[PDB]
Amino acid sequence: QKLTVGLIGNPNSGKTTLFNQLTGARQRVGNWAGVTVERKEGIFATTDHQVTLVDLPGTYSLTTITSLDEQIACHYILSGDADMLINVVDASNLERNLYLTLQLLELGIPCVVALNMLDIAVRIDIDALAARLGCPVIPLVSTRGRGIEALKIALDRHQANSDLELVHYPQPLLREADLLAQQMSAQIPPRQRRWLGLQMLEGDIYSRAYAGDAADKLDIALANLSDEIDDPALHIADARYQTIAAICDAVS
Amino acid sequence: PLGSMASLMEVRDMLALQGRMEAKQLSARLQTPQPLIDAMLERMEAMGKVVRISEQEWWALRL
Ligand code: NI
Ligand code: NI
Ligand code: NI
Repeated sequence: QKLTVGLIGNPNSGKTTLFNQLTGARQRVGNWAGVTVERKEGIFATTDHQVTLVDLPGTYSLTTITSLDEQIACHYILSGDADMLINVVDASNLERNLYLTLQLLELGIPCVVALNMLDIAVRIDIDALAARLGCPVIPLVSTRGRGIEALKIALDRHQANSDLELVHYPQPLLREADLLAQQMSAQIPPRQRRWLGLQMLEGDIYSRAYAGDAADKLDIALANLSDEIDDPALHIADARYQTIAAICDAVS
Repeated sequence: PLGSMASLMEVRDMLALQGRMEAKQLSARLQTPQPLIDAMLERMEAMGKVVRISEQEWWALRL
């Protein structure tokens, strides 16, 4: 019966408000082991589960190029402590918010998007967005606190995201990312190894540390691309913004 | 190349050529919606590729 859920989103996206709405008085504050940043946790029930809700610090992405936020969030997500995530998104700023969303969905951890500030926003076809992402999209009008039940329902029912190829990256980058992924320990699931490879090429200082036996293989990866791609990192970010644009266009 | 639109590279190249530009200029010259442009700039900024200038908004290349 226990389910651990991580709560993540961009800063100023209504993440704290949603955190309060779900837990109320059942909150405990501490710190992320080994650092000073506060770590807030809460408890609540669904009509199947006893949920432990871990608040992750507001973050624009999972890439660490001095903020610990991207690092903490990324480290926590990679640890496997959470069975699933609630990604809080500001409907009035999908162009900025979906970068984090895409990074999470590509990584493959089960997700439920809590679509916020739907009134502050443009009109969004919620179902199309759900289809484009491969995961549920639950609308919330927080000022009123509605949809919390739909969100709970989703937590009990959602098991795995639709297996979609969301982003189109240049062949060379995928080639090298897989080369890197082959050097990472087998305790890291296949899909996450490929993801870490791309994060390394993107310039993520942490994913590189987390990849151990490959950290020192990135220079040869960059040299192997010196022949084809000029700025690897810019290409990976660009590739992601290509689908963000496609998605935003198709649903807004 | 997905689509036929704004490439972060395109934004880079453009700025490399013009030295500095207002975000609105980029949105017109590149035929890409302003919110998309704004988000792309911030991303490149966070990566340390472009720099924002206070003078309103000038965007140019470097750390
Ligand atoms: Ni369960
Ligand atoms: Ni750890
Ligand atoms: Ni290229």
